[PDB]
Amino acid sequence: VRDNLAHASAAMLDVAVLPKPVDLALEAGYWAQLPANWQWRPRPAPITS
Amino acid sequence: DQKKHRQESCIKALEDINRTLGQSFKRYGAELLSVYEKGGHAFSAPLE
Amino acid sequence: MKPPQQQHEAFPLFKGATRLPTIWGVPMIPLMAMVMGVAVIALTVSIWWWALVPPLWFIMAQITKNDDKAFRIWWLWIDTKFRNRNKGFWGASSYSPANYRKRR
Repeated sequence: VRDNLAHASAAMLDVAVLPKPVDLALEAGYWAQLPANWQWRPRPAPITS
Repeated sequence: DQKKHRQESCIKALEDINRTLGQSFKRYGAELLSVYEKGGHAFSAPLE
Repeated sequence: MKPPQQQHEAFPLFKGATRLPTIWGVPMIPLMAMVMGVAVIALTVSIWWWALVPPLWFIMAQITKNDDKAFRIWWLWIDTKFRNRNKGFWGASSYSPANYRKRR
């Protein structure tokens, strides 16, 4: 799974979106996938629609 | 053991780099140089 | 392969992203936490201790400027993976699937 994570990081860096693996908020992120969970999102950053 | 850990980390990283360069040199006719055997002995291609 | 790429026609993305509401360059919620902490110290031990503000406030400004949302990650970790009691027994933090709400 770490090998796949490094592969996915390489893939994202190939398309110019610098990714950083989530380390402290692993559980918060994993509970941020279920829809209707804003209180658990690690990094909400506003963007154009 | 941690020397070994650094070992696989570096090998995997460089092997990904090699795959990416190979895929990026499709029109450049690139060829990664690697060990070839002559007469029951190991002859290095990069070392030459 | 090469799925659709860019040719400078890409939709602009402005760097107003995560430009959090900040006073002096520091977000409200963590700075209020520092204000509460320093006020506690001042009321507890001594009153000369509103000099504890500028050092940690400057370190927080340097932390926020580099990595705008460190404090949200900090609070999420503290709330979830720090509270979970049986971290040692399981070898990892785990939550029981069956809802044992202590009822019977």
